[PDB]
Amino acid sequence: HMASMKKKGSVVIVGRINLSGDTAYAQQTRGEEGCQETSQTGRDKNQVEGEVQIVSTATQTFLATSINGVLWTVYHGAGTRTIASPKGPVTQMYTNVDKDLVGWQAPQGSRSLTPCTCGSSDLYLVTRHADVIPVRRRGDSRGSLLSPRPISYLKGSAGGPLLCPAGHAVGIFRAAVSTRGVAKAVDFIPVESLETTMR
Amino acid sequence: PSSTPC
Ligand SMILES: [Zn+2]
Repeated sequence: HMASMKKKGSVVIVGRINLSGDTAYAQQTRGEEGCQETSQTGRDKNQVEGEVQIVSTATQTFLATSINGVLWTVYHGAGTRTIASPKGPVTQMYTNVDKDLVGWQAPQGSRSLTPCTCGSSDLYLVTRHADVIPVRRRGDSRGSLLSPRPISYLKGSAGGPLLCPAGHAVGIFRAAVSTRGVAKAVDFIPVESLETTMR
Repeated sequence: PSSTPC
C-alpha cells in the first residue's frame, strides 16, 4: 500500500479578478493541463498580479484574497494543501478549520488589501465571475444580498473579498445562505478574525 | 434553513 500512496496536489493560481481599473473582470492565466501539471510539481513560475486570485485544486475552483501580506482562502476548498510557487510548494502559514480559514505568505507580485477600520455596514462582494454585488452587513459574519441570486451564481466564490466603499477588506466570503436554491444572504469571515489570527 | 459552503 505504502509504495503507491498518492499525495494531494498543491493549490494552483489559475487566474485573477482584475479590480485595477474601471471594470471588474476575470482573467485566466493557466488552462487545465498546466494547472494539473503545476498542482503535481508545486512549481508555478507565472507572474502573480492583483489582490484576488482564482485558485484550483483537482476538484474545485474558488478564490483567494491577499490581505496584509497573506493570501487567504477557505479551509473547505484548500484543506491543508500547499500552494504552488516559483520556488516549489509553499506550506500554509495559517490553518484554522474552526474559522474555515487558511493562509499562505502572499505571492511576490500580488497586492494586498488593507483591513477596514471604517466600522461601516455598506459592503460589496466580488464573485469568481467578477460581479461586484452590494451586500448590507447584518452582523459580524453575515450580510444580506440587496438582490437575491440562485446559489449557482455564488458557487466558487468562497475565498473572495467583501469590501467597504473605500475598498478596504471587510471579510472573506465563506458560504451562501440559501432557501430553495436562492441566496439572500452570505456568511463571511470578518477581517478582524484574520487580524487576530495574524497577531 | 439553510447554508452551503461556496
Ligand atoms: Zn473601510
